Amino acid sequence: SIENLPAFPREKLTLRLLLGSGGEVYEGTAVDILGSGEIKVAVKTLKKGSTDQEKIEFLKEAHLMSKFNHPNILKQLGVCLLNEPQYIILELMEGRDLLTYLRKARMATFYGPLLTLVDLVDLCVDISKGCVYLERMHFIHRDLAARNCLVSVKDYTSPRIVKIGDFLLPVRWMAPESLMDGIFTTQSDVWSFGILIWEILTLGHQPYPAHSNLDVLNYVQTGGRLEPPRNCPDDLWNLMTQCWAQEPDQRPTFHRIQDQLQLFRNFFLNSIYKS
Amino acid sequence: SIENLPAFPREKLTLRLLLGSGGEVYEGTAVDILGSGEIKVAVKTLKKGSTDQEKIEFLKEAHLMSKFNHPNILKQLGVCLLNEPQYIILELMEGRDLLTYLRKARMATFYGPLLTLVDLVDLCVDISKGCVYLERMHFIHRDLAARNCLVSVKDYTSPRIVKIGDFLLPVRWMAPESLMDGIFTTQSDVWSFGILIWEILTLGHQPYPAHSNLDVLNYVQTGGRLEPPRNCPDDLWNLMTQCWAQEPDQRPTFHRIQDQLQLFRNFFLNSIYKS
Ligand SMILES: CCn1ncc2c1-c1cnc(N)c(c1)O[C@H](C)c1cc(F)ccc1-c1nn(C)nc1C2
Ligand SMILES: CCn1ncc2c1-c1cnc(N)c(c1)O[C@H](C)c1cc(F)ccc1-c1nn(C)nc1C2
Repeated sequence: SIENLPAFPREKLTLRLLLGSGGEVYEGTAVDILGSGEIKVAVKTLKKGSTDQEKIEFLKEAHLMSKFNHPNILKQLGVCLLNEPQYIILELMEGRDLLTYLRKARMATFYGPLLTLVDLVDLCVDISKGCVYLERMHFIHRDLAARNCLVSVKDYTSPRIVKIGDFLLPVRWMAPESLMDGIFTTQSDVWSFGILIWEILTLGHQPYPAHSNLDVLNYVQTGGRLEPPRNCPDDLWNLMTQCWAQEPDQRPTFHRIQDQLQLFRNFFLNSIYKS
Repeated sequence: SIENLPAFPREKLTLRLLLGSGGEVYEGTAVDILGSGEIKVAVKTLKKGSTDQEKIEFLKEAHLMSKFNHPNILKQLGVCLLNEPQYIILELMEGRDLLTYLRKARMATFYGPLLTLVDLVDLCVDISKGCVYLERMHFIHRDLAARNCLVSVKDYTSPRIVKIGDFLLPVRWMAPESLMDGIFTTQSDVWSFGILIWEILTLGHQPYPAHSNLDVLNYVQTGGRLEPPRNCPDDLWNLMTQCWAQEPDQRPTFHRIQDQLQLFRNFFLNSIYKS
């Protein structure tokens, strides 16, 4: 099994909008990636004259995304690796990163958020499925957070899907074992997924708002956890709580996480119609 | 121009669920109404041995709905008029009446409503279009209220459309001219449409909650109007306010009502993305 990245003619690609740094990241268009015609894409670059190691890391990303193939995992459409800068062509997620999407939903009107409980639960289900896939592909993400997911649509009415991307100490997302001992397992991923669904349920609040970065470890290692989101469904709080069991093997599996979420959703939908 | 109602073989129709009285109203299935196969329908009946006049009114309804043809006006799929009871076959609106749909959205979770401002504005746009059509067809509805509209879907995530149906003193929906003088114009319809969009924006609250039916006329004729909904967008309050101008010709047209609504929506959507 010799791996092969999907090559795409550079001539057909046109950069249009700079998004930021991460090389840099651009929005652009690309011809017949998928008859297809002119379709919009995100382009991750590799800065000219970067370290020899930096070029290897960039190619590691590319390989990972070639292997992955799942609705809730970001698709890599092509690569342009013959010239500098190197291009990784990603499907454009018009909703931007999940953290932004959540915040724009909250701070759009005081009349109320543009995302509802059902919308939010569907976001959690999407990621959980993604996490289940990655687990089955023996992959530990080691940076599960809203900032590292993307949303398909800019608006808040159209059907949407979330996908995991991104293949600094994020102390607020890190399991106690990770901080103290540098341990990173699927179970420590479950800790982070816990924090993520808290992010979703609070529409993109900062975890541990009352604590500096230096105070987070202190607070956690005395059994201090996040405060429940406003009106957070009990069933979802019990899931989050168990994601942050101090003992790693006391945390649920991603299969079970997806079970809980779908079951909760089923229950909630039924309660609507029965009223 | 001789009118013709759409006849549908009675044998193919099967009643399944009673919905209530209004004859009575049923949910059921009907074969090849639209290859189509077995599709679900609502059935309005005419009670056996009812007044000769009652049978004429029933047929008046049928004729009206045959003429009307618009996305935001309820479709009549067929009639079974050869036997008793008489059947008017309506397209099934799984969301039920708008008033119910609104209430189930509010009282589903204290976490927050399952309908957002954008969802609600789209409901107003739908009706306004319907009202514009009926006006162009020289029709005065004379009972515009949430109870008389229907929603396409039961859930609160799937794309939805509202439609006008229903072709007792509803004092809370009635213009001052109507109550005092028995006047009913398109402009008095605009009054009611005002009250309707208040119903939508309050998720199905009762107008004038502090007033008995006997007190409503009193309160209105001294210039007393509804209190603004919580956090109601200013632009929408100004529209509602003008719908309830004491002088009938000081009220806006349905064309203008649709203008305001779409413009407001455009503005609001832009403000989202620009943030
Ligand atoms: C609508 C355009 N857009 N606008 C903002 C962003 C994207 C955006 C949309 N589709 C992508 N495939 C995309 C970004 O890819 C990058 C590499 C990305 C991935 C990720 F998981 C998390 C954040 C980013 C990111 N990096 N910057 C600098 N910005 C963004 C979000
Ligand atoms: C999901 C089933 N369903 N459940 C409730 C209702 C409908 C329903 C759905 N689709 C229809 N075409 C339908 C009712 O027609 C009737 C005549 C109707 C029209 C209307 F404008 C306002 C209320 C009603 C009504 N009359 N009852 C007694 N109930 C309802 C609402």
